[PDB]
Order: sequence, then C-alpha cells, then structure tokens
Amino acid sequence: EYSWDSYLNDRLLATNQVSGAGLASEEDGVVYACVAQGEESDPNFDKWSLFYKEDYDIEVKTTKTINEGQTILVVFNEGYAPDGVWLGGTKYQFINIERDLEFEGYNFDVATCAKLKGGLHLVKVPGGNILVVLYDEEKEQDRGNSKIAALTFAKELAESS
Amino acid sequence: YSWDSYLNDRLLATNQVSGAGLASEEDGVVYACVAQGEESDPNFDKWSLFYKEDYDIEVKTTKTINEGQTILVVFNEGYAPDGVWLGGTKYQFINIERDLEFEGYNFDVATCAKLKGGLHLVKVPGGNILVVLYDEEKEQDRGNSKIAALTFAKELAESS
Repeated sequence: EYSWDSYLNDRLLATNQVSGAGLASEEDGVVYACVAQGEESDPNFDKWSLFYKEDYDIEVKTTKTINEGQTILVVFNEGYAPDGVWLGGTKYQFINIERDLEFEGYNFDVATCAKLKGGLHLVKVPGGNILVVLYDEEKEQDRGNSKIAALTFAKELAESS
Repeated sequence: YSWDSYLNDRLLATNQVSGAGLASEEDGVVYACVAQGEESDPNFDKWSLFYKEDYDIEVKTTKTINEGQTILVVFNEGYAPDGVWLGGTKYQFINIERDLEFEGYNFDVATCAKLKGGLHLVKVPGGNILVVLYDEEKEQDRGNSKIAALTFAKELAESS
C-alpha cells in the first residue's frame, strides 16, 4: 500500500509549495507517475489532465512584413498567395485563378479571393492595369455576379489599348 | 470627368459590386478607387478599403505535437521553440540552469511559466525527469517550488 502517488504526496506535495508533481521517463519524455492538489474543490477531478494528453495539433505564429501591393503582383506573376491577398488591412484568401479566360474577343487573367461574408476579384487587363472589385454578401450580392460585373467593365478597358 | 465618376457609373450603378479600384501593374498599388456608402455613415474614407502603409502581420502554421518530446527538447537543445506543452497547457520556456549544485549533487533544472503559474523540470541521474507544477492563485511561486523540486530531486539522486 505504497505507490508513487503516495511517495510524491508525502515528500513533495505535503509541503503545499507545489500544485502537483510527476515523473517523466528520460526515454520518451512522458509522465508515468504523478500527483496534484485537487479533490477539495471537485471529487470528479482527473489529475492526468495536467500531466498527460495524447498527441494533438497546435498553431505556430510567425511574423512577416507585408507590402500590400506585392501581394497582388505575386498572384498574377507566380500564381499563388501563401499568406492570402492583403488589401486595405483586410485579409482575403486566394482561391481561384483562371488564366487566359476568353470573354468576347479578349483574354483575361482573373483571380478570386474570399473573406468572411464577402470577397474580391482581381482582373489583369492589358495596357498594364489591374482591376480590383469588392463584393459583400451582407448586401445580398455575390462573387458570381460581381465577377460578371468585373468582366463587363474589363472589356471596356480592354478596348482601349 | 474623374475616375471615381467613371467607376460609379459603370460599376456601382450596377449595385452588384461593393466597390472598385484599379492597381498599376508596376507597384501593384491602387491609384484610384470607389466604394458604396452614404446611407449609414456620410463621413467615411474610401481608401481604408483599398490602401494601407507597409505593416507587419501574423502567419499561422499547424504542427502536430508530442508533449513528451517538448520536455526532451528542452534538455537536448536548450530551449523550447514552441514552448513546453503538458496536459494541453502551453508553458513559456524561461530559464535553464545546467550543472546546478545542490547539496553535493548536480542537476539540470529548467523553469517554465504560464499565466499566474508555471512548472519546473529537473533531470536527476539514474534517468528520470522530475516535473513540478506551481499555482500563484494558491499563494505559491516559482522560487519556493524550485527549492521544493530541487530538495526532492536530491532524494532520488541519493537512490542512484
């Protein structure tokens, strides 16, 4: 009637200088034995919740310095946005790009990005200009119609060269 | 006739778009832009949506973590790049003291913190690692807990 749970309770947890204590194997690094101070607040208290938990996934944050304009050039030049397209401080997720899309006699590269309850279109037109179109789902508009709206105006710009 | 006039007529008049701008293929910055407003709030800047000065932003990656490995990595490499993870809680790696002399025996002991608490890790010979938690809400602190951890560590070190 003496285990590890008893020994750490007597020589380490009894001082009430620790919240709990465990023993981890130098091999794998996982705790085989542990105690904690609980059961006074809640009888249904698992003290393994503190020392053990199976392999799960977590997010790691890095900081990168963004040039908003470059996020647009990289989309047409390279064909991706690893961090999304940034415009006016808002993050849009790069979804689709359709290269050499033919609309009424003219070719267009057109990209589509999404935000929460909205999104944007980017349309490369010749003469060296890019058309930017925003849409907002809260205003009963959508990407399909806004893309059509973008394409209709684009042809007009496309006529001037 | 300006740009804001031309896009208001050919694009926002369609009320299928929320706003529109055009970016030069050179720098990629919008020189001209329009948006739809004047109904809720008259005093709004329509550039807030299209332009913004070079700033810094956060990028998220996903990692699959094994908590045991996060304890080993502290001793093997000497810091914890992702913090030390135990029982689902992230502790921020602060200090590691190698070959600390406590009453005749040497110890490698690391200290980690979370909000209002923390933990100590002590490698003792014979191949065990001692893990000690402390909670500031229970009037405990890192120093006293390290001493308690260190003194108990001494006992296991004797049994080897």
